[PDB]
Amino acid sequence: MLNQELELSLNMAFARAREHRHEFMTVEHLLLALLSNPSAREALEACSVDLVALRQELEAFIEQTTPVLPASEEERDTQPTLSFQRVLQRAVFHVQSSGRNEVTGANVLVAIFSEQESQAAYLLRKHEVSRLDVVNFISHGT
Amino acid sequence: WLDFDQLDALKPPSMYKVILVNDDYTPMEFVIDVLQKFFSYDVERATQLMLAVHYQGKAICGVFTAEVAETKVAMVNKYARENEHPLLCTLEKA
Ligand SMILES: [Y+2]
Repeated sequence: MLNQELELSLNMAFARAREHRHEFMTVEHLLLALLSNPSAREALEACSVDLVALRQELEAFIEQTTPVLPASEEERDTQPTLSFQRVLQRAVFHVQSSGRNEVTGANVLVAIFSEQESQAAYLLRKHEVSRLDVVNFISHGT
Repeated sequence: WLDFDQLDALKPPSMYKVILVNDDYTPMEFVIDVLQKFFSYDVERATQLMLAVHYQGKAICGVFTAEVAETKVAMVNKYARENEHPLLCTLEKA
């Protein structure tokens, strides 16, 4: 059960990727969307993350590495990467394994760390954020 | 459309080469189809790459991030499977 704010983040991110004719919806598009998702934003702020810099690093990477669909192709559209699909499934699995159903942007943030070859996970660790930092925030606040 | 709930030093992730491997079953026409459909090549360049796969045994289709490369490889292999060709697509660190 993805909560309302998470679904809104996911759907708007997918719509923007489609408007930009991006061939793929990546974990980086995902993390970028999460910067304005209240649940994930709060976790990042508790980890003293420079959200302005992370936003810029994500946007630049997305523009430089995401292939753009030609105007000629009208049969295939923006699709999620395998890595993106795994992150959402992992977020749902993590929450259900604790006996709950509500999946928030913060839970998705936690799931991103397991995609070790993703630029999003690399950038989070570059900003000195670990998976445990986010889990501790979800459990204990501060 | 998508259904979201039913689909020391740090080094950045490496870029990956996406490769097409030769076999004796896959028609040249299908290899070209794959190059145009999944790699956006025009007929001419796709034909050259097809010939490289044919003579050299394998050819690099493109270089992408680890994340994009993994997806492209899965898409190509699924398309080959649906069309009943043993066309093998792989990836390798750039
Ligand atoms: Y659904």
